[PDB]
Amino acid sequence: PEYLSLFIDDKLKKGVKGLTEQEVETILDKAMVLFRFMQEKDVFERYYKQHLARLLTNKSVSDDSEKNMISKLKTECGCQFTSKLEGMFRDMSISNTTMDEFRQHLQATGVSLGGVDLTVRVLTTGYWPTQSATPKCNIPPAPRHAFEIFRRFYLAKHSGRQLTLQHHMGSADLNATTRKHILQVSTFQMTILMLFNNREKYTFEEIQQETDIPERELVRALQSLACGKPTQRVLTKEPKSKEIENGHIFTVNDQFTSKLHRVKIQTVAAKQGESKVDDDRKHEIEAAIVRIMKSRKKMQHNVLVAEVTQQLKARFLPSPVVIKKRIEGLIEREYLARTPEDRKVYTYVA
Amino acid sequence: NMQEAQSIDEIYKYDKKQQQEILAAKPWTKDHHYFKYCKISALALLKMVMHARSGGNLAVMGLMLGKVDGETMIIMDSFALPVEGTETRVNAQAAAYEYMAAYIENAKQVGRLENAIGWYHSHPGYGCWLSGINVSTQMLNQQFQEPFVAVVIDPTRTISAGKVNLGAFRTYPKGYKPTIPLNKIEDFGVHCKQYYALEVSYFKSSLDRKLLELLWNKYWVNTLSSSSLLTNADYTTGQVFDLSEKLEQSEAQLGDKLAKATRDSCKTTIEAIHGLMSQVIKDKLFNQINI
Repeated sequence: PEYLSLFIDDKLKKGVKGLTEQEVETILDKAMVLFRFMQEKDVFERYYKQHLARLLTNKSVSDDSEKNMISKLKTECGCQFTSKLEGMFRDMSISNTTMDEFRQHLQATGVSLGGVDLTVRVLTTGYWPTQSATPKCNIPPAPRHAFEIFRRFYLAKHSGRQLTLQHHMGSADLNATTRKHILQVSTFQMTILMLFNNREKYTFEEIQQETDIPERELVRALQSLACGKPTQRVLTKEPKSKEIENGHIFTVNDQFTSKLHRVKIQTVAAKQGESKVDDDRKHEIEAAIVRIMKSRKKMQHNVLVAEVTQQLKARFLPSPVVIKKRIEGLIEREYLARTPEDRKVYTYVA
Repeated sequence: NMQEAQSIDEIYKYDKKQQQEILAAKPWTKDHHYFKYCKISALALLKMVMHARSGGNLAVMGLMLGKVDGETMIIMDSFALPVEGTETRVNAQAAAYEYMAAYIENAKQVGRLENAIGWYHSHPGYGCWLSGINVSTQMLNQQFQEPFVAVVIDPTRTISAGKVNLGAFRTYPKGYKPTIPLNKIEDFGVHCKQYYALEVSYFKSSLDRKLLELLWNKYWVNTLSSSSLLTNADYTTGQVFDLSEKLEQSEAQLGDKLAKATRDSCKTTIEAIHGLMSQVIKDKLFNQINI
């Protein structure tokens, strides 16, 4: 299923070769029928989440083809997961309409700090995947004030929610040095350069002291800003080495080199992707098995789900999805093989 | 008046020749509903109840000893088995059968002349009915051991309500059927059409009655003043209601059931006359003194 999701993402990413919708829809029909003979769509859709997380970047898709394939999938799949993918699409659309509304508001009531372009793309928490609690990297003054005015606007209109700005994902550009070259940075690099600006001769510990830079994912970015840069060579460090522990002093240099005015460091995205639950899962499996054999209480279709979670003392341990999958796979032979048309007799209390 | 064998103790006789003739003739091979009556000894019920309660909520069971007289299964003893079982499922792997034939061999010498007549099982608090696999158990028990009946006991219902939850059941052979209803499936199993219940009654000995009558009574406002003839008002209403259908079926047959219907009505009328007699004797005892 990971391979099928990879193939689907690869085909939909580049629609130039075979822009006709007929060949694409026949490929999708083949994929759908192949998935039909298979089961366990949970890993399939979490892989969808992984590929669409790393949609968050530039679209580079066809959109309407995704809508058609998700509609044809929902026709034969049902709800919940199909509804949350519909939530993905609805969230993206409502985000772009809210962005249009905010732009209209800025045009109507002029704000000087709105001169910088804002492309807020707020998401939802109940449907989108979660990565972690995210760090608290410092924001430069002007972007901080722009996000503050956006927060003030969003707290108006419809209330009852807040915005916890993240820093893992994001795309930004910066004008640098001499002809003015436009560089592409992704959040953390922007703050690093902003700190570099106000004073030269900045060392790594000084940067780490007041930027709240991450620890584990810092490794990918640290070895991406140097140690294998392309011919653009925007920035280099004087302690040229494969590893830089604590006191590698960084220096700002012109390094005009390439004449291109849209030098981008997006290539780091092409290389950063590379590279005890035992007791908990044993306890969960044992609890589910003892619940499924022991209960045997009078149920029709749902009160068994109530009593099984009643028996446990602590919650989030039941996880009704496991009960659902257990009772679904429990129909293989006589026990719990009752008639779907009338789900009345369920061995009653035996 | 103990040396003579009265009509009460006459059932305590094990005639080998009569039982052999019954087991050789096998009148049950033709009539499927051949057996209707199940008479049970008191001590068998006592041992069964104490074994069911001794195990608590864990199901216990055993083999019972008895004979067959015409259409009546007469059970004279109960017996416990050394089994390991949970609330709903039991195995009886080897220990039960190592203590089943050995028990029979030991009892052949003490004086127990009876053989296997059926087994009883305790269902802790989920009705008196034949389970989906218990019906097959009685299938293969009856297919080769024809004189046989399955007894089902509910310990929790008996210990809570105050009435013995006892059920004697026998199943029809595979192929004998005479969409499922919604009233005969909750008090029975999903295979209710494959088994039927039998009327259950108990018997005791003359010395048993004598010892019971001298054991302990007190029971002045516990029995002699207990709202008699009124406590079982719902029971009497149900009985007088179903006698209507009994008599209407008897009349349809006339257009035999009628003797059974008359016996059924006589039981209720006699019971309530006994209640009236108790009330009258209470009135003559207490109310009409010191005018």
